[PDB]
Amino acid sequence: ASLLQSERVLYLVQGEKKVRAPLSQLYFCRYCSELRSLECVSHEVDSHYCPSCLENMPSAEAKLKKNRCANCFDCPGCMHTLSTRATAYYLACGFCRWTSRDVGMADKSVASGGWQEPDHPHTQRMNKLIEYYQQLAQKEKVERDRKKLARRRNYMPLAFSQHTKEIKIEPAQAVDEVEPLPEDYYTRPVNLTEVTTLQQRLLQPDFQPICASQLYPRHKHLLIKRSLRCRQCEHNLSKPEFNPTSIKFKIQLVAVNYIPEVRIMSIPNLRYMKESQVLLTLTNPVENLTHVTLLECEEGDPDDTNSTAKVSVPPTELVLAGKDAAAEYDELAEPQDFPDDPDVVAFRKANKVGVFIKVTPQREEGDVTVCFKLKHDFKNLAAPIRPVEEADPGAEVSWLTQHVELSLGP
Amino acid sequence: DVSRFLRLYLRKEGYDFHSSSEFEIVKAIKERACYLSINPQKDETLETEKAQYYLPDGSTIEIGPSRFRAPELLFRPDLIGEESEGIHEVLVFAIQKSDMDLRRTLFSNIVLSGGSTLFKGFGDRLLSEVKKLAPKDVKIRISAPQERLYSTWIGGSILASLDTFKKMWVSKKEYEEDGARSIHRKTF
Amino acid sequence: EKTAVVIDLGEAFTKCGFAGETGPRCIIPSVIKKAGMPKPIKVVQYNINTEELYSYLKEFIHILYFRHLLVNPRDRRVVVIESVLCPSHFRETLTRVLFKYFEVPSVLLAPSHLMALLTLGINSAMVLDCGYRESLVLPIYEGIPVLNCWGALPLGGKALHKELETQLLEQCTVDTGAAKEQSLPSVMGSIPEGVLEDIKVRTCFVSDLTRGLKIQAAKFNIDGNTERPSPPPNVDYPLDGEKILHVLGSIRDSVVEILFEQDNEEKSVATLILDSLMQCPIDTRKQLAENLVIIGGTSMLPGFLHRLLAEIRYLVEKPKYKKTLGTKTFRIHTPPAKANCVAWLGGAIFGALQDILGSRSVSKEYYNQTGRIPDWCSL
Amino acid sequence: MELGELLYNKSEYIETASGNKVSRQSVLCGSQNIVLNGKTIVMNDCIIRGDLANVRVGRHCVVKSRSVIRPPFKKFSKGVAFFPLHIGDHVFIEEDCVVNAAQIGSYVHVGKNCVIGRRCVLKDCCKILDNTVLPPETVVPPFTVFSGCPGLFSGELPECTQELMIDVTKSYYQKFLPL
Ligand SMILES: Nc1ncnc2c1ncn2[C@@H]1O[C@H](COP(=O)(O)OP(=O)(O)O)[C@@H](O)[C@H]1O
Ligand SMILES: Nc1ncnc2c1ncn2[C@@H]1O[C@H](COP(=O)(O)OP(=O)(O)O)[C@@H](O)[C@H]1O
Ligand SMILES: [Zn+2]
Ligand SMILES: [Zn+2]
Ligand SMILES: [Zn+2]
Repeated sequence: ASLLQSERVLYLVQGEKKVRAPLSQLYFCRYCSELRSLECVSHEVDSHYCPSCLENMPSAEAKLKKNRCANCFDCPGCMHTLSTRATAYYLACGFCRWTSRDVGMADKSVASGGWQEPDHPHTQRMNKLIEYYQQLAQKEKVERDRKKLARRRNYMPLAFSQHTKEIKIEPAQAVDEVEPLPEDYYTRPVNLTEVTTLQQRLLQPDFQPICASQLYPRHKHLLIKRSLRCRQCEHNLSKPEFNPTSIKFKIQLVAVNYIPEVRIMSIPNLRYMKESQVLLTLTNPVENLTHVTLLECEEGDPDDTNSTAKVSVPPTELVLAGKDAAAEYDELAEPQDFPDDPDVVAFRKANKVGVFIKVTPQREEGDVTVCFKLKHDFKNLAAPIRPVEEADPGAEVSWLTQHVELSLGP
Repeated sequence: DVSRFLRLYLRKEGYDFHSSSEFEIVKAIKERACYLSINPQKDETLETEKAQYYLPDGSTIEIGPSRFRAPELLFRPDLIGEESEGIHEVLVFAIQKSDMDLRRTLFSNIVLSGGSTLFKGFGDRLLSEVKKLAPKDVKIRISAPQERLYSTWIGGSILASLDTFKKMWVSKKEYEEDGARSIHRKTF
Repeated sequence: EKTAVVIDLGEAFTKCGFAGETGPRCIIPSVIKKAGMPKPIKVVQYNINTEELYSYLKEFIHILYFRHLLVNPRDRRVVVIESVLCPSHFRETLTRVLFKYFEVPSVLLAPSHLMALLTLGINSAMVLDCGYRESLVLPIYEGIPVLNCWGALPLGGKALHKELETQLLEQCTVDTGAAKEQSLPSVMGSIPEGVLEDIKVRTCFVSDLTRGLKIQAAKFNIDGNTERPSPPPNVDYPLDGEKILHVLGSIRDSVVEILFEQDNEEKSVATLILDSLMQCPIDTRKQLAENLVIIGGTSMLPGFLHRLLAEIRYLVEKPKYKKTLGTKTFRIHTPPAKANCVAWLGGAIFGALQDILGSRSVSKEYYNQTGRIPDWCSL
Repeated sequence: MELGELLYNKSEYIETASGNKVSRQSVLCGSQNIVLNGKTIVMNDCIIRGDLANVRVGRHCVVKSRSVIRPPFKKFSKGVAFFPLHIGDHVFIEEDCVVNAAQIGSYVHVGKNCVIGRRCVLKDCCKILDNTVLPPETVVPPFTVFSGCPGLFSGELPECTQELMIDVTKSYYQKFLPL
């Protein structure tokens, strides 16, 4: 992904918004015939979990607990998951040696149950204001409803019947003179250790304190398990109910697991001329493909193009064997030996075929970029078939063109 | 006030003119590019050209919809939230306040003066806004001179030249003897 | 119905959380770390192409709705707090991002000043908003914002950060750790905005009016021989590990004065209240004066509220404001949440009102049909 | 370089046995307790100490040069002892990297010159970036990237890590041959 530079050769997406992304990041949509990007697809929320103590919490409990773990804590000074140490328990960090004793929080007899965050200072005033505005909003709703049904009736406010407990909040008292800056600030050395930085100030927003002794450790933030759903298609992919300590997908779907992935095996000279060898591995068990197209003339956004890649080669039938094969186990005649193609095809191993592209570098100053279209026989299986019961000839016949953009090192 | 309200709309387009010197170039932007639409609602729905204006420093600013909906506040000052009649209203009200016999002749003789009538399509809008308020089948002639900005002075220049002006003005010795009223009583 | 989310996109920091809460859940710098870019690009930027702004806001809102808040965007409503006279194309884009991409039920474009008034409970009050870009004031009288009597000056965070950078480069004394124990000037050509902001918050403070007025005349040096008060001690600040910048005591209490300096025009953060209040209706004068509100993170700076209220009462006695605003009692309101998170708290209090929210707010079905967001400009 | 893995020619001196290749330059003081079941690679000047260990490594494990894998000591009141670490399947430890980690999960790409702290657990399908410090007793979830001197959540990985990482480690092993 990162070790090999997947962020070089990119695949194009069809729709409203055109995007150039690596095949590793993209997803293939099986309901229809069009691969779509992580940007294009809509995101959902499945499950919440703590990154320290991996515990799958339900959606209801998260809303009550404000998307936080009760047991785990993150240090305020540096941003790292704290650890309980005994002597009878105090909270301490590994990276920085900030303790819970420093700020002056008393040690608890019970390990987890004892620790808590103080109640918000303006929580009582809050509820009183909500209830005042709630009652006041309810009057406007009744007024707006009464006005709307009178318009809908269209009786011109005809008086058939006779027309027409209060909550009163006291408004906050305005101070005559606000407290001045203490005379300590004048003629006193300022230790930057004692006062807190903006980053660690703002992590505790309810009462962001200037001094470090006031700054208490906040609960550790819960992380999210994303599930993707498309515009045209319904489902796409999702994750299990035990995503904590699991790398399994409930429905595995990705562009590299359907569309044939292209990789630049060899990179030649960048001095005005060369011959680059690229591989075209298949992922499907049995299929056919072809890199025939030259991306037309000024069509399909070829603005990035800074070279003329010929790739004048007819289709080559490659197949993947999902099994541990030996070094040159058997030599097939019709697949390998019959299309010898010594100039075009470099090598043909198991689920692998090297192809020579004749690029024209140094058309611009530098940063050589090549546009070429790749075709493949997509066994869609859109119609109802149990273990390939249906023939799926019309599906296999369908030729899907992916506009690839390979970027040479330069 | 139109210059002040244009500065607000220019900040709503995303160009600040906070400085008192920068207020002068807002007055220049107004004077250069600001057209009064006959129907304001139709021009708002229509997508603007966004005509570029060049500043003293050399930088360009695309004015867009602020151009036409700034001087509209003359004809409809309730939009920003200023309790006034409006330029179309004060003209009609002034005629309607006068005696019934004169109303027809006063509608038939209207003269535009000052610099805040030189707005492109001011006479076109005013004629339309006056007609609907004024009585039906009445001749409304808004006779603008070519020298509207300098009309007030030219009047004084003619008045001053006349031998009657010799009688009208108050002498320095008259002001010393008569008192303070001397200037007020001779005014008319 | 579900508890509607509140977002407040600012140049420096964005406030995020849920309605009917004591304060915002997440507050973070309004930036995004794009691959290739060493310094992260700012998400809100006025006067750029719509497509480039659309991509930045799409990237940012995604981070807010998944990494910071954990909730589906389509499920529950939005209460977008944005200041009055926010650029047209920016607000149009922000809504278009929420309605098209995220497919939110309904957005409510509340003005920050009217939201700040709700938190106190008082129906009428003057509201000063000392933000990053511009320090804006807008009188709110019994629910109606008075756009006629608006006021704004560029004396916020950005103008203060720039002033600090200028002063530090003049009196530049850094200990690199390479025979740089001796005072070394301008080793780095520019100082990054992240450092300048941290220096401002920790080192610099707002002086008293009496001491400040002397500092103004001192640096001017108006036919006087060393007429400055005794400064605080010099604070040593680390830059990128090894390099230790010695911050001069004069810089700490002089950097702030650019806000409260008259500069001939008579245009300070203090004057802007009195300039606006004098332009207000004659009946509203005494009610607005008595109910002052000071929001924005720039006013959090230690001893700002005392200097402002003092500088007001001094500028009152000045002959310009002496006639109209002479015998007026200026009293400041202390809001429940902190000065930074007053704006957000209003939107949450408003978001808790499910019945009024749905009616006032613009539904997606209306936007998809029309494609016209309602504004204080003509329709 | 552009998806394709590049050639690396090894010298004659290297201990090749049952698929497992271990550079003779690289000392592994404590050969008894350390175990390499699969076709593992250990590059030159690397350390795998047997300080009361049980260092089990993956099928296609890779450890680049100047890199150390030492077990951490558990500060227990009952008895202070070195906790035996278990490197997962298809693990890629980058060059000059320090590892004091207990239980490193399968299909992981640990970055260059990155110090992992004492008693540090890593779950499967994660990636630590280069010049990064994971503090003692920290956990990193699957499909995550931890970075910075603090060592905290930077973002998420590509969905296809489980399938992709297999190609990387196996290709490197296959491409890494004698001269
Ligand atoms: N060509 C113009 N187009 C639009 N507005 C103009 C133009 N010329 C002047 N103005 C406006 O009119 C003002 C001039 O008013 P003026 O006629 O001098 O007033 P007075 O009659 O009191 O002397 C300018 O400040 C400007 O706002
Ligand atoms: N707690 C604080 N203490 C001191 N200064 C602060 C604090 N919070 C923010 N600031 C400063 O004041 C500014 C407040 O800007 P803010 O109101 O968050 O942005 P915006 O005006 O774009 O909504 C910040 O840029 C920062 O420089
Ligand atoms: Zn689809
Ligand atoms: Zn936890
Ligand atoms: Zn810490």
